[PDB]
Amino acid sequence: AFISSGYNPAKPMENRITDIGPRKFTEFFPPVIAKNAGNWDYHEILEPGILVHVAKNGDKVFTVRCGAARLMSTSHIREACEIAKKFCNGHLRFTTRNNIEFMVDNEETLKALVADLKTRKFAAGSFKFPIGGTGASISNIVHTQGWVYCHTPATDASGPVKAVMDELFEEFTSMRLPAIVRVSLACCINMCGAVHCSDIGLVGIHRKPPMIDHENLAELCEIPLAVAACPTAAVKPITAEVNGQKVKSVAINNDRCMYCGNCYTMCPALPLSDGTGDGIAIMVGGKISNRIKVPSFSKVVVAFVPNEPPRWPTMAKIVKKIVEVYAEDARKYERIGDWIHRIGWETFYEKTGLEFSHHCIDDFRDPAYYTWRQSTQFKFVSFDS
Amino acid sequence: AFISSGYNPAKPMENRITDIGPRKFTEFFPPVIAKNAGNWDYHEILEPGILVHVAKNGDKVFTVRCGAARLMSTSHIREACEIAKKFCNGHLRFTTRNNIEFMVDNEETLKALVADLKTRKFAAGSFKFPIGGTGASISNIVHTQGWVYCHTPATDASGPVKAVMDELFEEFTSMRLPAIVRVSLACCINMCGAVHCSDIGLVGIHRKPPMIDHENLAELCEIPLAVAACPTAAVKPITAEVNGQKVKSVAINNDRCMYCGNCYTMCPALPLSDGTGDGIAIMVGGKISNRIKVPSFSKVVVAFVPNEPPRWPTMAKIVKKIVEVYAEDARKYERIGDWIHRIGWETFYEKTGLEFSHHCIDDFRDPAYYTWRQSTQFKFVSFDS
Amino acid sequence: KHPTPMLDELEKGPWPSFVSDIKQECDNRAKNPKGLDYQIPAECPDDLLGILELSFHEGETHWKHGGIVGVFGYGGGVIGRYCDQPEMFPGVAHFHTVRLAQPAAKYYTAEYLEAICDVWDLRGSGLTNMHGSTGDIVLLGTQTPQLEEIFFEMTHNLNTDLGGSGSNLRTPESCLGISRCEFACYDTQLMCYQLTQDYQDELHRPAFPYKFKFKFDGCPNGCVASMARSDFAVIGTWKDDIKIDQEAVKAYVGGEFKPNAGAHAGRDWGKFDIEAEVVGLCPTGCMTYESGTLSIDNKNCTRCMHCINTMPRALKIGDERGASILVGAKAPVLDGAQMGSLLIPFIAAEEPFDEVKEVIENIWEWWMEEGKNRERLGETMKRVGFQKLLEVTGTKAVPQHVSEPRHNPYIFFKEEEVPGGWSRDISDYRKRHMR
Amino acid sequence: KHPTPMLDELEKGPWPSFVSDIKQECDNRAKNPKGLDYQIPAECPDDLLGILELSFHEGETHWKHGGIVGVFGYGGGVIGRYCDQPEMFPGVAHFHTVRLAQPAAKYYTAEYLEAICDVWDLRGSGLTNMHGSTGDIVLLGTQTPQLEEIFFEMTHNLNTDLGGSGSNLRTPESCLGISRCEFACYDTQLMCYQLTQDYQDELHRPAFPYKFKFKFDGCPNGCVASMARSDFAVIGTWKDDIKIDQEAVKAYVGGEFKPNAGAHAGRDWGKFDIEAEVVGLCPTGCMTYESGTLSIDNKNCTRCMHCINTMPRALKIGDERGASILVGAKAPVLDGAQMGSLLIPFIAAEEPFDEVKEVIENIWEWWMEEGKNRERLGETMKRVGFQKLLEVTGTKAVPQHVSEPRHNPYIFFKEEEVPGGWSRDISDYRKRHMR
Amino acid sequence: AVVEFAGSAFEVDEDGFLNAFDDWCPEWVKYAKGSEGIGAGSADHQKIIDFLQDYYKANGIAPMVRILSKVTGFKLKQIYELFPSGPGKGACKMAGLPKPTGCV
Amino acid sequence: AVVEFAGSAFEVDEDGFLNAFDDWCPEWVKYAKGSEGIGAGSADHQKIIDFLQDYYKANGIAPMVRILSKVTGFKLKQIYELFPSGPGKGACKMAGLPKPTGCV
Ligand code: SRM
Ligand code: SF4
Ligand code: SF4
Ligand code: SF4
Ligand code: SF4
Ligand code: SF4
Ligand code: SF4
Ligand SMILES: O=S([O-])[O-]
Ligand SMILES: O=S([O-])[O-]
Repeated sequence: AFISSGYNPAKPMENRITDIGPRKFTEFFPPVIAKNAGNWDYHEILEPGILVHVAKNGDKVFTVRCGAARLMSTSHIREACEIAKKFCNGHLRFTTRNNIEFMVDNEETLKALVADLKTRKFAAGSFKFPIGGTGASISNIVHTQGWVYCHTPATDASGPVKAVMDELFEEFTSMRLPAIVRVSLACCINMCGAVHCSDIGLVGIHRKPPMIDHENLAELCEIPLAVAACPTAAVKPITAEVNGQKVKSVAINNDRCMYCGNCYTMCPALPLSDGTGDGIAIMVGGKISNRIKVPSFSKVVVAFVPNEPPRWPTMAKIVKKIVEVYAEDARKYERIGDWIHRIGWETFYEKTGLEFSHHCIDDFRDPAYYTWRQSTQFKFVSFDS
Repeated sequence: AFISSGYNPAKPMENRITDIGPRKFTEFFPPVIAKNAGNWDYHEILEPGILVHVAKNGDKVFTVRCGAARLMSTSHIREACEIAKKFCNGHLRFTTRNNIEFMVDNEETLKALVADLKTRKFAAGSFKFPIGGTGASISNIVHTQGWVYCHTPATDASGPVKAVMDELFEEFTSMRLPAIVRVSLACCINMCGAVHCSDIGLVGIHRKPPMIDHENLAELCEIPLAVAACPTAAVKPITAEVNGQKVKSVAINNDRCMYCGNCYTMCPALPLSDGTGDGIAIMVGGKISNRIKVPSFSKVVVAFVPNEPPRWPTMAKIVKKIVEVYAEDARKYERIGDWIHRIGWETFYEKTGLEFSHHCIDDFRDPAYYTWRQSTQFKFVSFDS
Repeated sequence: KHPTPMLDELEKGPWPSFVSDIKQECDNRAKNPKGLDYQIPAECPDDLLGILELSFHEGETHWKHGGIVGVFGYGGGVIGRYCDQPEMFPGVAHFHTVRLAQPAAKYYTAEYLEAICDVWDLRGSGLTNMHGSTGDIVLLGTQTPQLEEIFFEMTHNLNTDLGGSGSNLRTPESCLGISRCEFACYDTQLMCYQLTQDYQDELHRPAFPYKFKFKFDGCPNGCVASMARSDFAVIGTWKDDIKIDQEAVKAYVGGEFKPNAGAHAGRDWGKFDIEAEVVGLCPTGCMTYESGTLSIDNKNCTRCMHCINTMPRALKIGDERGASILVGAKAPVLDGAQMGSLLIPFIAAEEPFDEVKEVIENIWEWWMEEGKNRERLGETMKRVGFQKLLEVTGTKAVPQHVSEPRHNPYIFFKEEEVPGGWSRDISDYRKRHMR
Repeated sequence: KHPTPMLDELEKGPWPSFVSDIKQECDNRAKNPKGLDYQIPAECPDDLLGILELSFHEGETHWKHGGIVGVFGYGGGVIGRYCDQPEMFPGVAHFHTVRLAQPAAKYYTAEYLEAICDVWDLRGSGLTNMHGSTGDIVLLGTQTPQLEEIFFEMTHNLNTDLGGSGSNLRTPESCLGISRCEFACYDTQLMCYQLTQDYQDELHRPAFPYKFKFKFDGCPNGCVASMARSDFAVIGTWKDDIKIDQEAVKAYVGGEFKPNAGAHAGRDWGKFDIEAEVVGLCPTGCMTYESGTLSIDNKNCTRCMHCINTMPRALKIGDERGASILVGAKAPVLDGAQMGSLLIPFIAAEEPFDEVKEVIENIWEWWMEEGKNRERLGETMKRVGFQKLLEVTGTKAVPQHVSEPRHNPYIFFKEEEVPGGWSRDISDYRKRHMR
Repeated sequence: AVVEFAGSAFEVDEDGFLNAFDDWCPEWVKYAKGSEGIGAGSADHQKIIDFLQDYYKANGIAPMVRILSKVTGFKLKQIYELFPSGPGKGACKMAGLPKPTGCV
Repeated sequence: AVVEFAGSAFEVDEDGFLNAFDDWCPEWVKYAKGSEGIGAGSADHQKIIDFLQDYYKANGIAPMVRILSKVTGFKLKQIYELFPSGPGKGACKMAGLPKPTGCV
């Protein structure tokens, strides 16, 4: 049957409520937070995934951080709520990296909560609420839609993310790194998320120019929009033929096209998706905090790795290698970007064993010149052999 | 009156000798140099303006470096030859900063040479061959033509240089700075010389768009060349009418013109110089050597100071102020750029007392973004009061 | 359909499997324990798995280009999507995403979340994204007829509105701020909440050249990454001195208090060394450690947070607090990635936040008129110049605005600041200089 | 003589006055004690002062735009110039400058310079520039008719050629190199001399899209500033270990030897502190000083020259020498200043330098065809891409080619690299994805 | 699909936009009213439709909201009062223009 | 200055270039003929002049050296053998084109 909410399609503007925004955060605060907000004295990381904050008046609030898949069901949300109601008086929150945090005001409840969380697993096997993500570790991965929902991807998001966190799980439940290692993935160059400011960034990219649907382009597309959408000016207006007649369309110079797909974003008659052509570019060295060194962009170190569902072994292996070498060679407090700035790029490649390609050398506009080396300072590596 | 060399203007190509290049350096080498070239052991700076090199076999060559105006008469060049004939068997050389060096093989001859040089002054009183320019000092000033010979200058070269060296004479005859301080000047933004890579750079700049001689431009200019000569695309081809006459010409969008004068270089019908409009922009922080820090460009810290012949007081005082603050606040081995990198820009302005203006903020193309501050890291200074 | 060999592989491993989670919801909808009368196919999630499995085999997405759906009165908030195989996967023929406005810093009660889940189970796929990267609660997948139904129940029963999408103001978000952090320089959540309400019109009805984002960080550590992922970033700081308790300093040196609150306990780095881990790493070298006493030359402190981060029980933020405004951050398309560029070094950060709002509104007044079509603020800044941004916000240029002054001499001047102006007569010039 | 109130002021002060010197030459030509029949006006320098004085008064140059003069056979070498008040200053109506080829590193003998002066006094103004910025001996001021007479004498009597000017390969120059420096990694003067002789035709006849320059430094100290002032910069270095004299090291620590060979002697910096002045300043921190022994991890040495510069008597350059090639340096116009970008990290630099010449000619073959009108190599690189430069020079890409990898994903692939090429049929695509 | 109304045929997509702008007819508007929450067509509605159609023909793209408001003299609030779904899904759809693209 | 040759009058600058391209005529070539080291004009000297003039009229500029050589087929060396002053001061001056500008 049609179960109505009360909305009247015949009189859509009748009883319409608008511009109310979200509920105020204050309505959902745990009592200990609401009371001591702004009066915190200090904090302490007790274990991987467990925090304690102490207010000026002595009150304490313990936080248990749990990893989550971001893409989740209502059933899973209801389970977090079940746990929240059982140990936290119905309270909980989500972090800026999509982990879940449960808070309690006393040690004994904390122990009970923690003991309970460790017993929750899926049939298949996987942990439902793995405790961790604090301190010098790898806490989840900021990611996108991929093949789950978007039309412009060059790769998947949930799949790769699951494969990478599985291989780095030991890094999530421990605090053994020189500093936090932020990982992020974006399924296309629009780069939603934080790929451009993370220690390791994964971005989906294409290697083939878009296909042109001349018969419908001028019907479905605002040509000036497709032309202006090209960073390298590879799109130009042209006359084409359809059924022998004259029609307005666009022409793409494959020599100026770097397959970003922005023209497709603006025009549905310029698809470029491709199973063998699409893959992932790997970046490293970015950060957003201002701790010691200023924030920085992540840099492309591996121009392309093929898509290999469901576990992307080649890509996963590259990420692991970088983390291992970095963790073994960097000094305390050094972010991947810090480390590389200290040892030098040639040394980075030498130590990681990653092959360097001219594809990593910037060639986009005048700023490109700055990425080149205007100094005699360089170290001899096997690359010079 | 006319005295022939042997050339025959009636047969210009007969007996013409071409492509012989310069004389070979070895033909002018002093004996001690020719003998130990490439066999040097070490060197040491004996006194300000005096050096000694010691070969691996023991031989020694002493060098006396003297300041020079660069722009000189044949009489001065002959007086330098007279000196070399007297103490150096006729040998002498010029440095890459246009100072003159005399070389001898023994300490007694050296002492005699130095005493003599110090006995040479012009009638007006200026030293003809002042000794110095070595170690952490302020050696000669790399400069250009100015009003002495060029058609595109916005300021003079010889005048300012003489005025500045007169102020910085102590620093040439002594070695009390944290590191070398190179000063260079360019008569216009073509920046011939080393302005863009000096500790202190001086460049003449205009502040007014070019005047356009519409009546004669066509005949005098290759239009397309003037159009392509503009970095901001201020110039476009137009069909103009002067005195009821149709003539090809160009139009300048004064809103896109930053008075670089490149269009004039390509077209005589677009003169721009202006007595009150022209002046000098002051730059600091550049260096070319790769010692410790990589080379760097000098940066504009004072967008404009007026031309004030014949001694440019305003400009000269600021230069001296920079050197004084630097000399006092910089650490050993710190070049002016090294110094500003350590203390920070707001601190530099705070110590020097120099006014900061929006004109110093880069606004030229995509690369300008990189000159802005993308970090929360800054110090509070009187600027924020 | 149901046969999903590739996806099944992703049910292995320790990390919570989205596949196992989606399969549980499929089983739940098939069982329908609560006798719900699902308003979209009960098998919606089942077909999601089937089409995802297909994409895994072909290595290619199966969602048609874009889609334009929504609710009356708003110009955004819902990202429509149609699968490109309707016949093979009717369950996701329509699979719209609804962006729901979330409470600041994402604090929730079970009662609230369950109420949301009740509405979505009945009118949606039962799948979600617990928080899209901008902050919104994401309801993943529904059919067009349910959009108005869901909006009605959300507003009327849950007092909850939609989030933002399109060329307007997107959903703002903040770090947890003063709610549970001792480094917080201002109430990030309250500022986020107030401005979100203040600019509801600009968020629901696209009136901008393009998208615009707000993000609020309590301090430079950037827990919500504002100066990377927002056009207008507010990052708290202080203007006075770092507070130092020598007694606490001694506890760190003695080993009683662990560096960085124990963030590095998983590896034996050795006993704390204040000299090598704090004094020696300070970017400005403005710290001193002598005769057992720690000092900081605050005038030369850039407040990068490192020392405080490392000895949080001994070093505290100052009392004279406010924030900095950095603008123009964006992802690459079109002209290149950009992080926030400092605009206002220090500004008041207390409700009703009039000072901050004034900068916001001055920027919009200018950008809404001068910005080219779908040009981000960051790109308008590059095109038109930082100088212009300063003028429209009434901000005086200061050294703090640059990481480096210009090294090109292409300096523009205002005619009015040049004696004589720009109108010159070539014939007069010709009197001093013969052709 | 013309009254010169302003220039007279520049006769005061300690620094050698260019005015007093010019005046002396005016005096000299006035007395003419040799009885020369001056080929241009004896009062040439007098009018030069007069017009310079005029310029000081009006603050504006008095030289007409450009000028086109020279000698048969060459397309450059002489910069024409005519004053714009010939009536007022006849003596400089014609005031052409002649660029004369100078010996490498400017070593001279009195006899040679004197012979040049003899020629100039007779056919010139008596005024010179002892070496323009590029290196040429500059003869400042003469008339058109004297150009061929001067050229005849220079080539037939003094065996000396003209320098370069225009859109070709300009006069090359080097640091003094091995002639009087223990840091020189190769014979800079010889390479300079040989290459100047080798490309005489490219230097005398414009065949390039624009000007092109060579400069050669003996080591990274850049005494001729090659990587800032030449399109093709050759900078010496080594690839083996730095030579360390432990006994000499003790001499520095003990105070016998002065740091940096006594370059900071005019000021008191305290006693030498090897850790603070050397080890701790090393860019890579690859140095070690333990138990009175100095050690260097050459593998991590970028050979920046600092330690060697500071302890010249204790630290020497390696024995396996060569040079680095950096290209593209240029002054700002049009697109902006550029410094040399590293192209060949290490290349052999021994007579007759074939390997170096190979790179040169490969770059020319490319740039001569691809460079736009009046576009410097550096600019062509920016426009066409560094990768292109690598291809035409047969240079393999290495991490050493960047200061930092790209941070944008706009990556170009060659069709041959991508399986399936770029020829696709949207028809087959629709087979899997319905519109 | 193809909308059949008042003896006219209109090829549309899943969102209701005309696949071909040229197929636009006054009937299209009368047909779309309901779905776009419009009871009666006013001269003000027409003024906007005409503007959108003119701009598109002239520039090949839909006009920016600021331009739509500038020329018509209708502020955004008014635009929504006339077209509840907004300038895009509402006015442009009814003006026969192609479906809007880009990140919403 | 004002030139008087073969009953013709040419306006010239200090360098010997015609102040106005339109004032070019064969008489001119015969005038500057010797001042450019050329005793007799050949079919080749003409082919170059013709090309330069056609180019200028078509592009508003003198052609790059590489283009002059590519079209005429004359190598740089040959150009100089024909015009000892080179393509600029020699050919362009004789072809009636305006004086070269830039560095040198
Ligand atoms: C859903 C979400 C990804 C996720 O799974 O987390 C997302 C999804 C899309 N983004 Fe975004 N962006 C999301 C966070 C971001 C962020 C990060 C942030 O806001 O914190 C960025 C970087 C910051 C920025 O604004 O630049 C981001 C930068 C972009 C861009 C590049 C804009 C630019 O100027 O460079 C595009 C492309 C465009 O707008 O044309 C884009 C385009 C898109 C579209 C609307 C593409 C389209 O036409 O359909 C994507 C819809 C996918 C889908 O099917 O639902 N999205 N996007 C994120 C939703 C947040 C929310 O709470 O609603
Ligand atoms: S894919 Fe990208 S680079 Fe190729 S044509 Fe489209 S917008 Fe231009
Ligand atoms: S002066 Fe420079 S910026 Fe102004 S029109 Fe001439 S070329 Fe362009
Ligand atoms: S941005 Fe600062 S104030 Fe906000 S949660 Fe992170 S550390 Fe605490
Ligand atoms: S906050 Fe950073 S800049 Fe200031 S003293 Fe601590 S470490 Fe040094
Ligand atoms: S560049 Fe090196 S080799 Fe040449 S003079 Fe300078 S220090 Fe000696
Ligand atoms: S030459 Fe520079 S990089 Fe190598 S050891 Fe000496 S100071 Fe360190
Ligand atoms: O492809 S959809 O937007 O019709
Ligand atoms: O101005 S000159 O070149 O005739």
